[PDB]
Amino acid sequence: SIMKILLIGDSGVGKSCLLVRFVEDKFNPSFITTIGIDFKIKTVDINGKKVKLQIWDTAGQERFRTITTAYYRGAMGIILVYDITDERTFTNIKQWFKTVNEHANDEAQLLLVGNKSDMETRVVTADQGEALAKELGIPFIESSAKNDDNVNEIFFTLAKLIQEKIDS
Amino acid sequence: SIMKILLIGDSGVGKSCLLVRFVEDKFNPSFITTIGIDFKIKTVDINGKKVKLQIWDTAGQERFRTITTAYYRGAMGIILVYDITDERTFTNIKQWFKTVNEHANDEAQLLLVGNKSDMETRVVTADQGEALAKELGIPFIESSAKNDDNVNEIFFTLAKLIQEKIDS
Ligand SMILES: Nc1nc2c(ncn2[C@@H]2O[C@H](COP(=O)(O)OP(=O)(O)NP(=O)(O)O)[C@@H](O)[C@H]2O)c(=O)[nH]1
Ligand SMILES: Nc1nc2c(ncn2[C@@H]2O[C@H](COP(=O)(O)OP(=O)(O)NP(=O)(O)O)[C@@H](O)[C@H]2O)c(=O)[nH]1
Ligand SMILES: [Mg+2]
Ligand SMILES: [Mg+2]
Repeated sequence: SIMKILLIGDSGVGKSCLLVRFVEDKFNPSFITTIGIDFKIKTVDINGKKVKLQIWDTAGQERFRTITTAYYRGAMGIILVYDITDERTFTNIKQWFKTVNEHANDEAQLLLVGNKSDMETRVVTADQGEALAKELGIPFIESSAKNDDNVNEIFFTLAKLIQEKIDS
Repeated sequence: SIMKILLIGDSGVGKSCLLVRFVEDKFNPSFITTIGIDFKIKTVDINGKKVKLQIWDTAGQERFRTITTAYYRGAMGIILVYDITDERTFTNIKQWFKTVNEHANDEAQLLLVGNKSDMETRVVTADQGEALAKELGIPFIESSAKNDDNVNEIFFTLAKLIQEKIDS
């Protein structure tokens, strides 16, 4: 069938790069901010089952974040992304979390992603992210759209979680 | 949200220069006295919460101090500034304080600023300002619009205090 998935998080954390790296195996070194929202798709196989993922890449910019909250309701999966080199984007996850609860479904599967694990300039530790994840009650994973680490895992695991949910 | 902020204090203490240095990162070495009042704005980000600051730069000259007192009521933040190289401007803070209590709101957040910390001709010590601050019951900070020291801090901290007041 089809799974609607959203990527949310501060502007600059790498939502678009994780998406491009996953769907087109490329990486843009430049910063090309997302206006309002973007939409892509890819077919994944969940234990034999071929599932279509409709990925909604949202704008992190504050002004374009009203267009987004409207897409929350109806999403089967929501990926909250922060930048491990930017402490502010991590602290902001809590606010993103609240926004999600006010607009998402009940059965929506969340996932926290600490992106840019390839950077020596990291300021947010893996343990910090795991701790935030345990406190929010959602799964956690670190990634790097640049070196392509755990990028596919992000989407495959979220799909599997949603699918497991579909069986109940 | 909208935070209305006022800068008051004797003519010549540096109210306009702290404002210009904050909003346009410049510094006028010349003395261009303010006639009655002036008004500027800048968007500040208090903990991931972008707020608009409407800065009202008042005239220090005695003849205009009537056009100003009218703007007191309704201000959320009030910055009382004195010149550390001019003892008279510091002693006058007490009178400025009284004027504020007669015209400001109850929830108005005050802040005492000793400006021109870059001058070797200082005559008012930091301890003296701290003492006046403790006696008046308001926060204190020293700045230099010229060398750009604690200039942003003045406005960021006042906004944070007002916001903390808000989330209540
Ligand atoms: N080193 C490194 N840089 C990355 C990584 N992912 C993204 N970036 C860089 O970080 C910047 C922002 O990435 P981008 O994907 O555009 O961020 P966004 O979250 O989609 N921004 P917006 O919400 O404005 O649309 C870009 O210059 C990009 O190349 C990563 O894993 N490692
Ligand atoms: N050395 C030094 N001079 C400063 C500083 N701030 C302001 N000045 C100088 O003090 C003089 C008057 O500053 P100004 O900002 O106009 O003072 P004001 O409080 O706004 N005066 P008025 O109430 O009449 O409008 C100018 O010559 C200016 O360059 C500072 O931090 N350091
Ligand atoms: Mg983007
Ligand atoms: Mg002035």
